[PDB]
Amino acid sequence: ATVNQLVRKPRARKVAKSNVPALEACPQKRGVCTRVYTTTPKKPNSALRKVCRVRLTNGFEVTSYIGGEGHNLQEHSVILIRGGRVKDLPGVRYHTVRGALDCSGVKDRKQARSKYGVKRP
Amino acid sequence: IRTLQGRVVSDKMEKSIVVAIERFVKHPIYGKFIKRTTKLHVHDENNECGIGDVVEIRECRPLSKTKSWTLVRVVEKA
Amino acid sequence: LQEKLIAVNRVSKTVKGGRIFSFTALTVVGDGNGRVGFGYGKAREVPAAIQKAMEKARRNMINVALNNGTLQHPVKGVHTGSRVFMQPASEGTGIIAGGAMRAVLEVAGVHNVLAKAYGSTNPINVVRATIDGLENMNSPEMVAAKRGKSVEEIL
Amino acid sequence: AKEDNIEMQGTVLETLPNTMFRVELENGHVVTAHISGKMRKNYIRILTGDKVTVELTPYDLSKGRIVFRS
Amino acid sequence: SMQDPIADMLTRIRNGQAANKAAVTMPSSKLKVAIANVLKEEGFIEDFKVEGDTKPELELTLKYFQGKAVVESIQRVSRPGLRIYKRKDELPKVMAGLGIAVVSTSKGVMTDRAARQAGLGGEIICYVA
Amino acid sequence: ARYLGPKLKLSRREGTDLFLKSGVRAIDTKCKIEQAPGQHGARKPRLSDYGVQLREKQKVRRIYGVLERQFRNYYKEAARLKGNTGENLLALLEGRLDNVVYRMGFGATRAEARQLVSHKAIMVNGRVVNIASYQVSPNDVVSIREKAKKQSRVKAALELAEQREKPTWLEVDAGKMEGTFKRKPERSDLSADINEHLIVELYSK
RNA sequence: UGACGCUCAGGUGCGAAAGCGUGGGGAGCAAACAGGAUUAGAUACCCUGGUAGUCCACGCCGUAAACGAUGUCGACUUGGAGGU
RNA sequence: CACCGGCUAACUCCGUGCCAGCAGCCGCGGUAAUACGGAGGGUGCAAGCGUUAAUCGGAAUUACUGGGCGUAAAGCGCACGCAGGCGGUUUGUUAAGUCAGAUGUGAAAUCCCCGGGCUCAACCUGGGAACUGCAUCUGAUACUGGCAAGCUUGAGUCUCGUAGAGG
RNA sequence: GUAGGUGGGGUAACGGCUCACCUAGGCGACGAUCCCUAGCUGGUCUGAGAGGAUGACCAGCCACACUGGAACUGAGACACGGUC
Ligand SMILES: NC(=O)OC[C@@H](O)C[C@H](NC(=O)[C@H]1NCCC[C@H]1O)C(=O)N[C@@H](Cc1c[nH]cn1)C(=O)N[C@H](C(=O)O)[C@H](O)c1c[nH]c(Cl)n1
Ligand SMILES: [K+]
Ligand SMILES: [K+]
Ligand SMILES: [K+]
Ligand SMILES: [K+]
Ligand SMILES: [K+]
Ligand SMILES: [K+]
Ligand SMILES: [K+]
Ligand SMILES: [K+]
Ligand SMILES: [K+]
Ligand SMILES: [K+]
Ligand SMILES: [K+]
Ligand SMILES: [Mg+2]
Ligand SMILES: [Mg+2]
Ligand SMILES: [Mg+2]
Ligand SMILES: [Mg+2]
Ligand SMILES: [Mg+2]
Ligand SMILES: [Mg+2]
Ligand SMILES: [Mg+2]
Ligand SMILES: [Mg+2]
Ligand SMILES: [Mg+2]
Ligand SMILES: [Mg+2]
Ligand SMILES: [Mg+2]
Ligand SMILES: [Mg+2]
Ligand SMILES: [Mg+2]
Ligand SMILES: [Mg+2]
Ligand SMILES: [Mg+2]
Ligand SMILES: [Mg+2]
Ligand SMILES: [Mg+2]
Ligand SMILES: [Mg+2]
Ligand SMILES: [Mg+2]
Ligand SMILES: [Mg+2]
Ligand SMILES: [Mg+2]
Ligand SMILES: [Mg+2]
Ligand SMILES: [Mg+2]
Ligand SMILES: [Mg+2]
Ligand SMILES: [Mg+2]
Repeated sequence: ATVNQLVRKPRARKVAKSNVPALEACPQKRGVCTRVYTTTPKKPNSALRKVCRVRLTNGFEVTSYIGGEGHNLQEHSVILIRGGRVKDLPGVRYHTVRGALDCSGVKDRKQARSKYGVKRP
Repeated sequence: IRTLQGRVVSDKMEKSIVVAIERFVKHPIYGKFIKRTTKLHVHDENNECGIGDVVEIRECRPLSKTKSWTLVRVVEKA
Repeated sequence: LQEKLIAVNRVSKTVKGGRIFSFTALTVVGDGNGRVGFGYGKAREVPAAIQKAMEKARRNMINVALNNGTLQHPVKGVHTGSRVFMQPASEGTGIIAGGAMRAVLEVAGVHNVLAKAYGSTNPINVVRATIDGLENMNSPEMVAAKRGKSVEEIL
Repeated sequence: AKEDNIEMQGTVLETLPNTMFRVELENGHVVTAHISGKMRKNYIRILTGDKVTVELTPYDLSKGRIVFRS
Repeated sequence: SMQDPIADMLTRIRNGQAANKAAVTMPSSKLKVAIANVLKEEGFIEDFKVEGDTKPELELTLKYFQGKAVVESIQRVSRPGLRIYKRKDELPKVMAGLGIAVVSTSKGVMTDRAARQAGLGGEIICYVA
Repeated sequence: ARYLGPKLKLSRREGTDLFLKSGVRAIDTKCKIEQAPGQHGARKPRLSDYGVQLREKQKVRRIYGVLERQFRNYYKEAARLKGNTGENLLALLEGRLDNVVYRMGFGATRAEARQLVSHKAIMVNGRVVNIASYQVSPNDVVSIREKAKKQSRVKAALELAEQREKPTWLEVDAGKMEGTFKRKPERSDLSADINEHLIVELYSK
């Protein structure tokens, strides 16, 4: 681009969107579980991964990953979601926070307890 | 004392002219010297100035909605 | 001489049987007082690849005019897609360089430098660009020589 | 230490893309099952009509893993 | 069309040095001669001469040192599409003051060093190194 | 806010005597200094350039007894101060009262010196200072309080410091139990084992 | 003659073939289509026919791998062999 | 408190067997998993430590500094041409751009420097520096612009002739 | 009332501020008008710098006071804890 072309039309910066739009620049959002189910991951991996469809306070219906071994969530459970993509699940851009609101901590966890909402034994 | 020099671009108003004051400013980002134009409505009591004339003007009190500049002299006739 | 391994890469050629794997080795060597050279060795094993690189590096050493453990002036080096920039620094700055450039500058005996690597940061091409940078650098004395002046008149 | 599965027999009612299957189980519920990794690795083919063991989860009774074909 | 005679002169020096030419010749001008005088006295060229009257022509005798060309680099800085001016305090040092910048001041064309000591800024014509 | 764990584990990980014991007894007699701590410590893996930088930083921190936040602040100050950042960093650390108290030979270790300071037993220019990180300046007189002059550990610590290489930038009096921080130590006065430029590079990441 | 120049957003025009409108023309060729084959099928390739179209006038369309996949103008920088 | 496959400082055993699960990316898990879960050991931080969100950085990945366009994304199908950008050479003149000096202003705080005060530090504070700017006045006149007069090398006109599936 | 003029009125004060009459202007690709978003600044965060992002606290300026109008009193308001 010539100097004179930049004067006529400056360098336009790219408008980089959020990877986590349903949070609306909040560190967490509360929501109600509309469905709680399992989903098979993308090709290279295999599992039945625990997920829930969550209706957030701001009205965004999103899918959230339920980390850790075992969970107590059902339809109409009230949960807190954070940001966090799960690579091998299409569309899963949010994690459920364990040990917050209706979502229990993981049973018998001893390492990374703070990530799974588990009190010190 | 304080005057601008510019060129008459209209004379169609009674006792009033539009005067274009050309400025040569370095562009803030790119550094190229650009031509910028300030247009001023100017009071011309006698209706002496025609289009194309170069005129010296000075700032005065408000004379109309848009006029706050008055003719000092015609520098060059067109 | 100081010697430094930069990168070891496993490369592969397909044959009718399958794939013949082999190892490459980018090394640099220098006295830590202006002299530096790089070598690139290939072998079926890593230790042989290194030793080949070291031997090539020892015989392909350039000269650089350093100004008390730093550069004479800002220098730009290019090779392939690698574009490097280096400039002199004050004492105690340290080597502010990235990866391959640091190895070169370390063994060459540049203690204080500010560097950046633009474009491709492929170690092979970065090392060349760096050494291309340092060889094209000019002392006051050689600038004075070509211009037919004293050091005082130039500076 | 992991939670336990529910094994159940069923017939493959149709094959789907990429080793996915509808399987009508003993209890009469149709689950969308997928092939196990061990069966994929060892190349055990599954077809419409084949009798399959299906590991189900209590977290989802519309999904399963085919672990055996008889 | 021809819109930068100075860039042209610099290109002739640059191209001439790359082709190991003994001399380069071009249409003369007062400004070209002024720059030529700076190049000569700093010792980037050997000599210069103007010949002609109606259509004068500037010849420059290029220097070589141990085979290699003395003009390592020569860059047009201020140009018609983007003029560059500098105050005395922001005059550029080329190659940490091993090169020169040719500066048009109100006391004539000179090096950035001479412009600093005179205490003048001006238009940055070219870098030479 | 202090490291209260085993000392020789730290020395073993750095692979050098960090002087965290009194030095009445040799470090090899109390631990396997050559061997890194733990199960997989007999192994000596090849350490990365980052790992060399880190282990240099952690060596200096562990000698003086400074946690990361406070050490990072010492670095920022050294970068700010004019002259060589690396030399400035080591000067600041040497300035610390706990260090100065140790180098004069009032505490047997820097941890014993830190306790003396913390327990209001040290005066700088006649005034009680109980801050280990207090920067001592040239011509300051560090002293033991009259209550703390009877402490048997202080008598013992002086005898140990007689064995060690005497700081030229200090001037202690054993009978008085006071010393003058004459000047700031030069880079030459400190030990050559420290490669401070690695710390400068580490923080320049 | 005496700098009258270079480039050019917007603008304006030109712009293969197919195509469109109106009126002519229509040998050969030939989308569609009709029949004959081939084949597992053959909505094709192959065969025999064959309409639009291809041609002309006037108007419209404004696109092509509209390619040197290389914007226009000016200056400078070793050679060799050809063509016109 | 987090972490210990690589990036990235820190490795073993047992359990599990592409399951359960991990994951920022690359990836790990299909029986001897330093990557999952637990344990021992280790590393990093420490009254905090992680996670998430958000901004800049790294990103020369909108490139003024500082990028590209034959084939990677990128030359309008081609021309003419208004606005606009740019303008061969000489003299004089002007002093708009530009340069120099000075004056006024650019609140304090903040940032930075040298000090001072709270036991230290954060913090508070004295003085300075800085506020890269704007305006005015006085100068400079090489370069760019204006104006005036030129010049012929750019660009055109004329004379004569030539080739061509140009229309 | 749009732009200017003239005259009258109006204001603490200049002024289409308002009115009558006259003239037909005024603004706009140097982006008017329209739509969306937004209090501005000193600064703050980031960055080697140039930039980018930002404007919470502190300080300067502005605007608002349930919503929409309006004035009154007063040196000052079209008035957070005044009036209609
Ligand atoms: N029909 C079906 O579903 O499958 C059968 C198909 O695979 C036959 C095969 N066809 C071809 O290659 C085509 N090539 C293009 C021209 C037409 C045709 O020929 C073929 O082998 N042909 C023979 C002739 C033939 C047709 N049916 C039975 N036999 C043939 O001579 N093919 C030639 C070749 O393969 O080089 C060539 O294509 C050709 C010459 N003349 C004709 Cl006709 N075809
Ligand atoms: K996998
Ligand atoms: K420093
Ligand atoms: K034009
Ligand atoms: K026909
Ligand atoms: K650029
Ligand atoms: K001039
Ligand atoms: K009005
Ligand atoms: K009026
Ligand atoms: K700002
Ligand atoms: K309101
Ligand atoms: K009053
Ligand atoms: Mg106004
Ligand atoms: Mg703390
Ligand atoms: Mg053109
Ligand atoms: Mg046609
Ligand atoms: Mg027709
Ligand atoms: Mg036919
Ligand atoms: Mg046919
Ligand atoms: Mg196209
Ligand atoms: Mg194209
Ligand atoms: Mg195992
Ligand atoms: Mg950037
Ligand atoms: Mg690019
Ligand atoms: Mg392609
Ligand atoms: Mg392409
Ligand atoms: Mg083209
Ligand atoms: Mg000119
Ligand atoms: Mg001026
Ligand atoms: Mg201020
Ligand atoms: Mg002139
Ligand atoms: Mg708002
Ligand atoms: Mg940057
Ligand atoms: Mg009043
Ligand atoms: Mg108000
Ligand atoms: Mg009130
Ligand atoms: Mg109230």
